Amino acid sequence: NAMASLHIDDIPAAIKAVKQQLRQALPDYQQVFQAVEENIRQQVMEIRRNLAEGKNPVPQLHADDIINGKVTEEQKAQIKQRGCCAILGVFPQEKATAWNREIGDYLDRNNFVERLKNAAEDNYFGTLAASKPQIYGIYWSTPQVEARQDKRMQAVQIFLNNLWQTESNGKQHFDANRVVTYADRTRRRPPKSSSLGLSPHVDGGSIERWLDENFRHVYRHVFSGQWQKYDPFAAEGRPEVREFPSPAVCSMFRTFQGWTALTPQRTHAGTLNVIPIANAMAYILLRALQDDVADDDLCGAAPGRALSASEQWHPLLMEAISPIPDLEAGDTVFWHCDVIHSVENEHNGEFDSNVMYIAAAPWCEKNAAYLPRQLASFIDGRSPPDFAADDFEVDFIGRATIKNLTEIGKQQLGIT
Amino acid sequence: NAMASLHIDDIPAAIKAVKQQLRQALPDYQQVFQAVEENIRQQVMEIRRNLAEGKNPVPQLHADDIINGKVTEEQKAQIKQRGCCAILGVFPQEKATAWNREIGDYLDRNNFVERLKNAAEDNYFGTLAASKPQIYGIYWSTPQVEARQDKRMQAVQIFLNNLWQTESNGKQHFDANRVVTYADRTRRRPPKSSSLGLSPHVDGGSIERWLDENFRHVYRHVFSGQWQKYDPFAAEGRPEVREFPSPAVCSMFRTFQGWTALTPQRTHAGTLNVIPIANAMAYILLRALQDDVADDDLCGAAPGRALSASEQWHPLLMEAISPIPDLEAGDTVFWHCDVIHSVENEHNGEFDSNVMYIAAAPWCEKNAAYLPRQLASFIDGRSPPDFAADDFEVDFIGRATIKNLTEIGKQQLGIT
Repeated sequence: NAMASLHIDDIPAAIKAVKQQLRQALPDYQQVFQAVEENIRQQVMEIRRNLAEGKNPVPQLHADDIINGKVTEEQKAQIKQRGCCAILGVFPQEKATAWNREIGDYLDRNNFVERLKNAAEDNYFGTLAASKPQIYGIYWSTPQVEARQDKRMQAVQIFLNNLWQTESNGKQHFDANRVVTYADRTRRRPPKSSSLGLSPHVDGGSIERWLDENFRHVYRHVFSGQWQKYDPFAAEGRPEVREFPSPAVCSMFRTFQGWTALTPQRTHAGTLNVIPIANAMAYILLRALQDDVADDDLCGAAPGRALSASEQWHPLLMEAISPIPDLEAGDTVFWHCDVIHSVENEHNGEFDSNVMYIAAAPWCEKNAAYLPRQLASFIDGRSPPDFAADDFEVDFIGRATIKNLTEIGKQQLGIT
Repeated sequence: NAMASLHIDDIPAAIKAVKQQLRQALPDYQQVFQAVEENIRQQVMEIRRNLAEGKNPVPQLHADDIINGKVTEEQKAQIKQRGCCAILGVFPQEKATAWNREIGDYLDRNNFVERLKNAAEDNYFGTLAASKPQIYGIYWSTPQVEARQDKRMQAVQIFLNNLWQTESNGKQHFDANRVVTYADRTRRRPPKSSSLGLSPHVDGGSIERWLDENFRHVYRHVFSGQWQKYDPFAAEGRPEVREFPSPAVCSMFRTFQGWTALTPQRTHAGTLNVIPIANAMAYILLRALQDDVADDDLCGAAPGRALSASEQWHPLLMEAISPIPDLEAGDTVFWHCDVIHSVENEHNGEFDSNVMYIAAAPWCEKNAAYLPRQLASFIDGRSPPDFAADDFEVDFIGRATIKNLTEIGKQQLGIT
């Protein structure tokens, strides 16, 4: 709400006032930063050493091993330190491959490209926002609806949500054993194509991480100097954070963002890059408080945009950028909501690199509040409320409906 | 319009695409920047030398000398190089001093402070946005209305607008001999108070100066490399520039922003700082294209905010920051719409430092289009449409009306 009432042109003054308060509460902000920096440097060295050894620094598990409860305590600790995980064989390869063809048909038959070109204005900006598109405002294809409700996928999301410390001061901040569905888009990157994608960033808020008292509570051990107590997997306070209202706001708390692979994923073939450092955010928060940063500036952090990590202000973090592991169709990869990530710039592969966005979102009040309005958009075939009201699929042939839904899918979408 | 249709979360991709195009059109962007840099360095050295000699680098003229047409060609050239001018004795000191008392009474009697506190939410942000205020959402006091329509002030604005090259390719881009009124606020800075004010900045657009083809036309000689042909006082294209819709947008083209002093102004007493380099913008535009700037970044330029010049990206420009000359009540100071400026941080003076915002806005179609809707707000006592709809003075005792207006004031406000 406080964020909801702050004008976009009052932000620089907001930042100036709040930065003074944080430097005053944490007078040794420099020494704390240097201590945090050393902890980060040690994670970076280890990641670079993994890469140099030919090991991918992103942890990998088999869905079967999750389902059968064979994941060891050391593996869970590794995932929590790296803040990410690739999970293989969630779906059979045959199914995912068919899913890929089906989404393609779905787009082909309903003339998506032609519709996108029409929905764009004659601006330079509009027009190849509407040609060679890579992210598709497509939400209700049967493969998306089937993928979200699958039992294996549910077990994997429950596993991941249980990595969090969900209980604090007598209160359950979310139910890790209960999954709700967050409908999202699908991406299809052609070989040899350029990238529109954002540079290394984190979704879920930018300036607000400093300006909002609720975000600052999530990060209380960072701003008080007790950085060793900061825990990225502590749930407390995260479903309560306030964001500047914008198209970048997600209505749901997601513990992990996720990709489900519809095609093989390879390095240098349009795959995902991450910085696998779960507590990188502490470095970023503290970085913006140093003396070499202007008073009304937070290292470029800006309204209505994902928080960016740059070579300019965070060259240490950039040293730890890594491609995700190779994936086959039916594999997945997940990353903590605070993990820095980025689509790689170039795709020199032979075929389209295609994925569905499918996150892990646990049951909680915040997330429960979004379900009814999301359900309405599903019922209508409209774009969900967190997205541009393109509403492409209202009249699409073969759009998925309530009748494609299992009982799991029904409960995850808030149909009782 | 193109700017009007660009989403706030599509900007980083917009910047990435446009920066590639500009570096490709200007492949020697580095060498051009270094040549521009040298030209700037020479203006900075001269300004610092002025300051070291105890001369203020902001040109000064007497209103009488303007009115009697005694300003020399060298003085006009100096104003055009420095991009600013202090103009003394526009109003008699006695009048301006009374004006100051009258605005004070006007605020006192109508309980402005108490009203502001009520119009603010119970946020940390809201509350001393509403106490110890420095900028007052006050538009229609009789001193403001009288000051805007004064004959001496009109002559001074016509003088300044005639400094511009108003004619190009058969077309008059604005009528320098015809003034229209732009109603604005009033500022009152108490001694020993902190500053909310923005760091060194330029109003009238930020990212759009690179992203909008119309802005890029104003700056065509910069982006083509022919920087020596760039002329800050060329009118062509400026009334056609497109801005990202925000509370920072001014509906009128102003050739100069301006302050009218209601109290004495002194250095270290809450006065104005400027960087008196009219073509500083060329350095700023080119700076953002260098190899040390990230692909989707324009040295911090951001939507809905004045363009900032920083120690971080423009330390050369910061070396040339200067206080405006000392002013008495009734004096004025004006600066080119592209001139970097900034309220000084500290006020160690003995009394309130108070000014009225009164710009120079020439007649042209763009400006003529705003007059009717501005007139409506004047008629109602509402906040003008470019400002927050506070509407404080609707029921204020002593608000100015159409009956306070001379025939000049009537014509400047679009009453035939």
